[PDB]
Amino acid sequence: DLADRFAELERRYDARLGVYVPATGTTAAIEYRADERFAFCSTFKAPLVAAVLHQNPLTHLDKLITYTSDDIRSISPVAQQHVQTGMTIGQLCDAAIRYSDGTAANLLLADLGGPGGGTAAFTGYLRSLGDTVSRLDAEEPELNRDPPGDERDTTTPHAIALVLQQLVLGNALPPDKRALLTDWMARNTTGAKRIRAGFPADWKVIDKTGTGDYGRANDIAVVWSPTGVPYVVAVMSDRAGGGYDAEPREALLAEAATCVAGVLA
Repeated sequence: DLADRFAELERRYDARLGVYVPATGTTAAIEYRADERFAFCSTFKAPLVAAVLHQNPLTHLDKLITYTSDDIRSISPVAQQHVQTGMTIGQLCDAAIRYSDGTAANLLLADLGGPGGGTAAFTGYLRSLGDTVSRLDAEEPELNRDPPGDERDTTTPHAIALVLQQLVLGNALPPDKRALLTDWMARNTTGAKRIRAGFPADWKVIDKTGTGDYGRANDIAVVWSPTGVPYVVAVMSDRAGGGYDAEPREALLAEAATCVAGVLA
C-alpha cells in the first residue's frame, strides 16, 4: 500500500520521488524508485567530507586554505565572508555540510585532488564504499544543472542510503572521525522543512540537503527513535516535467518522511 501512497504523493506534487530506508535487525527496507538515478545536488557534500576525513589525519582539519573572491562560483554563505582570512579544512567541512557552501565543497574537492579538481577522487571514494553506480562529473554549481536522463552527477536512493549507513552507522570511518561527520550533519541549518519536518520532535534527525534545477530537492538523513534506534532515510525528488526552472518542493520530502515515520514508529 505504501508504494501506492508514494505514487499518490508524486501525482499530487507533479514530481518523481525516490525513497530508501535500509533494512535493520527489526525492520524491512522501504524502497520506492530506489534504483532509479537522481541528481546528487548538494547531498554529495556529506560523503565528500567523509572522503577528506578518511584520507587525512585529524590534524589536517587545522590546515588553512586560502582563496580569492574569484573562487566564489556558487552559493557560499560562509566562504564569501572569509576571503581575506581563508578557512581551515575543518571550517570548510562545517560550511559544506551546515550551509551547503559550494565554494567550501569545491575547495574540499581540490583537497582530495587529482584530474577534474577532485571529482574523480570523490567518485573513487564512493567506489571504495561499494557504490558502483554513483558518479560526480562536475563541481559546484554545474553539478546541479545536468538535464534529465544525463547520468552525470547522479546516484540512486539505494546507493546513497547505503553510503550514509556505512559512514554514520558502520565502520567506513574510525569512530572519532565518524563523530565529527555526525555532529556536522546534526547541526545542519538547511534541512528544517524536509525529513526533519516529517518526524516527531522526539526523534533525533541529522541530515544533508540538496536542491538543483528541474525542481530537484533531496535530503539524506540518519534518524534516531526516542528509544535510540537509528535508521537511514534517503529521499530524492525532481519535477523535470516542469522544465529546468520548476519549483523544488521541500514539502514533498516532508510528506514522504511522514509516510516513512508512519512505518518506523
